[PDB]
Amino acid sequence: LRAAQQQWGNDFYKRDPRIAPLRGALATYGLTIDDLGVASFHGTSTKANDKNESATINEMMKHLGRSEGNPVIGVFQKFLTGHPKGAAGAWMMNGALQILNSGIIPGNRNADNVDKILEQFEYVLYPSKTLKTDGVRAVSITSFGFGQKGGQAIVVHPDYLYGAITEDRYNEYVAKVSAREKSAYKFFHNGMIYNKLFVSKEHAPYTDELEEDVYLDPLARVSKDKKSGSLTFNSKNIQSKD
Amino acid sequence: AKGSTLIVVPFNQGSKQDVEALIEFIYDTEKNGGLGWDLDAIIPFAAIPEQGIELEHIDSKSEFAHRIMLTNILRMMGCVKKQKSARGIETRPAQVI
Amino acid sequence: GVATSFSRKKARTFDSSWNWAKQSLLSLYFEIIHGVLKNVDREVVSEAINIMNRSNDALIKFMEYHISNTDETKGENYQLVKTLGEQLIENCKQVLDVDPVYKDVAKPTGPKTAIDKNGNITYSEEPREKVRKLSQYVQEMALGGPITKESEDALDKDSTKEVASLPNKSTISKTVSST
Amino acid sequence: MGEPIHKIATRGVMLWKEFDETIFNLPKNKLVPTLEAKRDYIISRLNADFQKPWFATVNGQARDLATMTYEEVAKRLVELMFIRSTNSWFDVTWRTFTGDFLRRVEERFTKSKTLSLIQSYSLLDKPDEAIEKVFNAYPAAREQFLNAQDIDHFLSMCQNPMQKPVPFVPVLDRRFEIFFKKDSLWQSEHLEAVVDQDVQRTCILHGPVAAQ
Amino acid sequence: TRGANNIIAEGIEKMGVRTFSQKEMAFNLLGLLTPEVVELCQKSPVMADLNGGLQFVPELKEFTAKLRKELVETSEVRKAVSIETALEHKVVNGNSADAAYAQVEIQPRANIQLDFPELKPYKQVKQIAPAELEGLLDLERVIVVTGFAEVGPWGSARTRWEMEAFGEFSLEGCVEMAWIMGFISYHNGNLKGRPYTGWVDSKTKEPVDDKDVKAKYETSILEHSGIRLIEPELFNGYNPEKKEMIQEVIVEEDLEPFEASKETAEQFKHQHGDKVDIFEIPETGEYSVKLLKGATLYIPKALRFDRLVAGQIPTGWNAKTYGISDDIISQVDPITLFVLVSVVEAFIASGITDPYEMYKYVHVSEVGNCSGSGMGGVSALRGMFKDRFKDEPVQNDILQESFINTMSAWVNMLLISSSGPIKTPVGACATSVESVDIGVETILSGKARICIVGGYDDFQEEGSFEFGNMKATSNTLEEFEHGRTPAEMSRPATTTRNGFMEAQGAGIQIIMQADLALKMGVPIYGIVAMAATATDKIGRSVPAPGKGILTTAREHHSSVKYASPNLNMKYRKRQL
Repeated sequence: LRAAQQQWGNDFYKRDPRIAPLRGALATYGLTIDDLGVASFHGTSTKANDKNESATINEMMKHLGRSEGNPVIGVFQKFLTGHPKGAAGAWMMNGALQILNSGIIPGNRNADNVDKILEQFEYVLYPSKTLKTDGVRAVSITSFGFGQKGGQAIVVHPDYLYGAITEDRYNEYVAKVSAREKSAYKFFHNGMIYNKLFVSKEHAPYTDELEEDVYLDPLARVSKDKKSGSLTFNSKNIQSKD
Repeated sequence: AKGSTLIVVPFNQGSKQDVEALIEFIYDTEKNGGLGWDLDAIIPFAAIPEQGIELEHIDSKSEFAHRIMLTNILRMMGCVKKQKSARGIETRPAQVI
Repeated sequence: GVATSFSRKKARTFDSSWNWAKQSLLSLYFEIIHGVLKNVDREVVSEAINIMNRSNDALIKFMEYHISNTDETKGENYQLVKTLGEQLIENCKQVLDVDPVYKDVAKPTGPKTAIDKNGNITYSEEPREKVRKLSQYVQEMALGGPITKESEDALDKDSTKEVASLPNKSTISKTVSST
Repeated sequence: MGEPIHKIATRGVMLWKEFDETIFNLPKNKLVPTLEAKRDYIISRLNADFQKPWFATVNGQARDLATMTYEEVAKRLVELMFIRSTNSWFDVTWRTFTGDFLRRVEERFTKSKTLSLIQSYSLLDKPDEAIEKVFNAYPAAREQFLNAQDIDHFLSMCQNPMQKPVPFVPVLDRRFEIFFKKDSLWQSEHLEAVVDQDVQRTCILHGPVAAQ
Repeated sequence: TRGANNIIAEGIEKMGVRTFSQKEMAFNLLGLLTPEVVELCQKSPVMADLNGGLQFVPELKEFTAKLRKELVETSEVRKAVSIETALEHKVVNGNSADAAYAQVEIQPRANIQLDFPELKPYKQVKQIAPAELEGLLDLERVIVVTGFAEVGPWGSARTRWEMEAFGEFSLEGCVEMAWIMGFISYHNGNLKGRPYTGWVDSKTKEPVDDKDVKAKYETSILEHSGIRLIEPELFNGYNPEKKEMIQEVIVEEDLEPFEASKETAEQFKHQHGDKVDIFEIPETGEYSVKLLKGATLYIPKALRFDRLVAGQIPTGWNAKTYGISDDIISQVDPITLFVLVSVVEAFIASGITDPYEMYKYVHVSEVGNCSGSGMGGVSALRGMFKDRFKDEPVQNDILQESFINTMSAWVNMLLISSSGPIKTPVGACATSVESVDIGVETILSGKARICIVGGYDDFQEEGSFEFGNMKATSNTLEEFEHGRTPAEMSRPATTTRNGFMEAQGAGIQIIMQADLALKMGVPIYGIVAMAATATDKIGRSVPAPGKGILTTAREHHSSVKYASPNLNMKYRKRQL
């Protein structure tokens, strides 16, 4: 069943030269190239990078037949943070997720005057103030490191996932999340005021006697130990028929 | 609007050297590091406020304010006339509001 | 006070109107959908004037795509943005090669000082009763007063109708200098 | 203070006796580890047998203050401190406790400076209407558990010495004995203000020999 | 013209004069730049009266003085009469008649939310995807982001996002920054006789209300966050104005001998040969060390370096505030502490307070760490290359702390305790996007069901200097010449951009299969639909960015007259 759903649902385009990896990725969730609304640009504030990255996104959108008059909205988060190197795209990914879940698109408040060269790139818009949109369906994150490292990730609004499950499964999930959220806020505020968000684990969930028995059983799972209230491997739930 | 440009510069109208440098900047060519412009209008609305200064109280601030609001307005006109004359411009007068 | 401030290097140039036109439209588009700007607001006509003064072919395609892909059944605000946007696209095509125009449509205000029972002095700019337009302001200026004696629009009702009228050059039958 | 007392052997006193043998006679460094171990048993006994129940109980189910919503907490204060029979607050200080808590709900869930919806604690003399009013203005406080700061505030209010001791045990810590034992005599004379009006929860002092 | 004497404008108008708003007066003056007035001015000088008939009010100064007097006098009277009638009433009806009129203000307290994604009702959410999507996707091959966090110049992801989207902190954002930076601390106990529960100034231990945090700290917070002048106390006393090098000189005149232990003596002897003389002092058993003529010697000298600004983690940030013990802090590179904090805050954003909970659903071999770094623990590198050389005290195990894979190792050894994959990319500025490509492929391969992904980097002296020599970073002395303040020195896509602005910190996402996320009931912040890397082409410039990533949009268009039935989701559902 899963392989059928992989052949038709997930990987219907891995061996189809007529579909771009970028087009297929969106088409999976019934989104088109026009639904990629925001592009977190690497945008390091160097002469070479900012034209290269504009040119690249522009040529991608032109080849995939993105509709004239539908530019991607550039996001250049490094006007605020600067360029932390390793961490650059992780910050961009964090902001891409914040954009999908709010519909807010932050502006480059340091975009005094957009370079005239960039005008040629019709499929890119460079806002200087924050837009509250009606919704962003997808975000592209691009990076360009030293040593010819290029990267791109697409992140899709999570509400396209829940179309793929039944109402019963959804409602069970929504219940579990509401509970989990409540416990998380509890944990968070308690940890904040008592400076104990970070709690180093003194021991592994298994004793050194069980270490090999747990590594070797793929269905070994921790249970809430009755005495300590801490999650551990019990020797009963290791290589157990149940 | 389209075709519009705005250039913001730091500028003490109280200084003779800033008045001469600014008009030289506007009129120098882009190669020499200027705008290679030719003014159609000058609107010299720079002022400093003077409250509570009667005749007996006229001192340093007032003499300075007077330099911004008259003397350097004449120097700024003077400089625009010198730059226009230098480039032989007789048919594009700069309106002074 | 005579210490120099000016240097060539500190000069900041602003010329990227081609970009700002598209963000001005998009901000308008969303302020109407989120019901921040209504069809009765003069701020809608002011933004139309500013989008038309930056009209090029890139901006027209932009506006076409955004408006044509608006789903008007998603609420009143979507029908409004679609109606206005369609108008604004027609205005933007008629003025593609016209010169951009300084044209203020801000409501002319007049002073109002109020002293309450407790004696707090409050100043406010209230609307003038006779002057609700700059054309009327010029008439009022042309007539003068007794002291100087010596010996149809859709503003504040339907901003979409006032937008439609923006590119139309109103011919003057008789000049205000005759009055 | 460790002084012998003769009481009628009710369920509440038999609990008290049991806890005197098992919990209150332990040294201070073994009190906290024993309260964690027996936490579930202690809570089930308090809620069944004793006069001061475990505050953090919602519809019979044992919680902690940290796993109660602000709505749950206000309704449980009214359930324990306000007498339906006489339609009044058994003590004014208990009303002032419940008002101080609803003002803290407003503080936590308001976005800007506002006027309190509980202007005077006289308004709490119909407590259900006052709770609806606060939790309708701040409906988030129906679904959010207590902030950790508001737990500490609530426990701080329970120790206030210018109020009648609260008629419940809000936490298991070093001060459990003081929470369990303080203000234990009045309940026999005021059964209306006890969980089921159940005499068997209460302490009644009485002599073995004069009982004949 | 009205912007002081606005209050008499209505009084002046009552005489049949006109006062103007600035907009009216600008309109009047712009009328003097119209073609007709311009061609008029070119004939003879033009004198425009825009005075509004005010020249016909006789003796105007006295007239305006009268108007101001009869307004101030009227106000002042009415104030004084209101104050005396209020005091009379209060005296005659007492303070108990004025007690039932007073009202209680509720001042807001900071209620920091974790900003989980809002879940719509199933009917609304079933209207955005196509109806055929149900049962079409294999949720074991759909990667979702379930939690994220960062440590950076604006603190957490919560504060960074307030500053990025809104340009200013809410009460929750301001308190969070004040807690991070260590301006405020919680307190629960006796505080000067009275018992107190709440925030206190961390230094004075004076109570602070949440409402008062912005007025008291927001200036200090904004001054010590984000892109700002390098703070030497945050970088082991590194001052880019005074950058310490050592120049090698040959001694000409024999140095004054100096005392040294015996071991340090034969060390000096071993290096210099005949050019040094060591002689035991019989008394104490120390040695007189005399450098002779021609002996090599190193004299310190300072260089003024021109990069003075960086994106630094807010001044105050301390791993102790989050709970990291002193023993861990002394052991590890500062970068590791950014990773440890980001990983717990990412787990909290996923609603996973105990990471061991993951082992109720997955095997210990199914939790990966795919996070990486460009340069790794560059403070350990300074320690082993420079501080060892200068014979300064350095921990024996400094080498292990330098390795890029050591941050992931400490995460496993302090929080996760997994035996799952570990795949530490090094990708310079693309390390985080390569980490997501590795994490996605690890999960889709079946080798893991949850991966920690992300990147981290530190800012130190040597990297700053070397980025400056590559001319990659903005010259701060040039930017000051252009009147740019630090805050405005990172200006992407701008006409005047002239190099990047170095920063430091970490960022972590937890990704997992959608089928496990639904089972565990963890939030889902987005679907990772695609993640791809690309090199560029033949060339001799390693810094040169290239168009390789264009390949993600590769697509054959020779024969496209008819739509491919694959792209149609009805067809694919019919086949399933």
